[PDB]
Amino acid sequence: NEDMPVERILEAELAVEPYVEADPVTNICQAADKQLFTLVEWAKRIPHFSELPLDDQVILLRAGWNELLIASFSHRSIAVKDGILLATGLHVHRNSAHSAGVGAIFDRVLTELVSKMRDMQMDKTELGCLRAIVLFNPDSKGLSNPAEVEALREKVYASLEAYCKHKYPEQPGRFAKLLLRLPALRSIGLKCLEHLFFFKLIGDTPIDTFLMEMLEAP
Amino acid sequence: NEDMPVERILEAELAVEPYVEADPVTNICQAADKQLFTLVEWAKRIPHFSELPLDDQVILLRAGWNELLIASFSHRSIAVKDGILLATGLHVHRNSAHSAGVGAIFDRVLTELVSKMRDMQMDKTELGCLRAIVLFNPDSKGLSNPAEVEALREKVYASLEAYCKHKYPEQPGRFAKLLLRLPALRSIGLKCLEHLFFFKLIGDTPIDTFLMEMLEAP
Amino acid sequence: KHKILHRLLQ
Amino acid sequence: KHKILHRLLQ
Ligand SMILES: CCN(c1ccc(C(C)C)c(OCCOC)c1)c1ccc(C(=O)O)cn1
Ligand SMILES: CCN(c1ccc(C(C)C)c(OCCOC)c1)c1ccc(C(=O)O)cn1
Repeated sequence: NEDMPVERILEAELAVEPYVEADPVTNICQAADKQLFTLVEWAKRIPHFSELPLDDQVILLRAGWNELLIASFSHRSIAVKDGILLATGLHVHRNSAHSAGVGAIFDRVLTELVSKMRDMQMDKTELGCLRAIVLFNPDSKGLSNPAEVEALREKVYASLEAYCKHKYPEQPGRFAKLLLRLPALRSIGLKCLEHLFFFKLIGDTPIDTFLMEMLEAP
Repeated sequence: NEDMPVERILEAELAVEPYVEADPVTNICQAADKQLFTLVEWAKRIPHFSELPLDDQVILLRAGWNELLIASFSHRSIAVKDGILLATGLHVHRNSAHSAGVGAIFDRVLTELVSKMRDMQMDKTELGCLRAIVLFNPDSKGLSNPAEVEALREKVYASLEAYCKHKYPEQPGRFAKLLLRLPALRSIGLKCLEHLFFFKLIGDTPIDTFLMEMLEAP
Repeated sequence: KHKILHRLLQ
Repeated sequence: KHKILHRLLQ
């Protein structure tokens, strides 16, 4: 906990993350653009992120933003049963997502992420730590010092494990259960990106400036 | 270790897994088809897999075969520095993969999987356990009893953690380090599948019967 | 469907 | 490149 305190990761979550029914896809994309601004503020509050070279900060956020945002709105959505809660104060119902052509990815979000976060009562410290692990992705291409990012990831998951063992000692598998939602998060992030590139290609869905910038090459 | 013994998972690895330079992509696809047969024999040796309903065995293998095969040839390839070792006794050099148009996915395999398996000296018991975790994927769509598959996954990772704590007590982060290669494995599996569907579409690359069957809907 | 896989699982 | 992201990281 010493060089990567979970208390500071929780503080980062609480600092950035405080409904009416919502083309729902336009509303979803507007909320994503809004939350990219919030994501930069979140990352600056994660210990040692701001100490990396600027180029590496850019690389990590460009590599991770979609998984980072999906984890956040999925955890936010534990509070409803049949919908996703957008950061703009709008709810997207299952029926609304399906009627807009994005039912399959909606269903994956609810079945692989929201419902599983709810089932295990994943807390905000655990969410923040999983997000910090995603942020400190040492496989991100072009990093100036991948081993330094590897080291930061290791500090996060060591702190997370100690947190879980202290708060949930009756659940010895909890730490692994948390980490084992990251393959699903990766898949769902890739599928969301595929949709966004298609929306950009067809041109019938407004995409605001920061979301558009994240869809630039490379 | 009692209901999911690591000794039996290791035995499964050793039972199925015993070079000259290799269109390298045709050779790679031939080796994948060969290894799908071997994969069924491997899965039958993983404790309790054969006790699932036949329909669920089919679902788990159709959901996981590409990640399962990639993990195997990646670990096999620790023994060379600039290539992948195919199960057919053929080596595909970096230069050969790049000259055939599949350089980018080759590079991801070496940088995110082979080199990291080598760096941490991932052993065959750990490989087998990671593969068994992938096999027992409770998010696979259509399973008759997802909670039963969840339970089997939990037994594997509990056994893996106990194995790592006993054999590598000086490396407290080792268990998490193993699990945290699974997002990369998921990404690389999805990209391999994308290539295979394109090869099938263009029609200029022989694809043998079992590999072709895995590319059928759904 | 999945003719080869079913046969091999037998 | 990445004009908005760079400005916000400042
Ligand atoms: C990952 C970025 N993204 C986001 C962007 C586009 C889509 C399309 C596939 C519709 C999305 O699909 C989610 C499932 O829709 C059925 C989520 C969001 C959206 C909202 C918020 C938020 O409100 O916090 C954060 N990220
Ligand atoms: C996942 C199934 N697959 C496999 C199938 C197709 C490809 C194409 C993208 C070329 C592949 O690309 C690996 C990187 O190539 C540059 C790997 C294999 C291949 C061989 C073996 C084996 O020999 O054990 C197992 N699975």
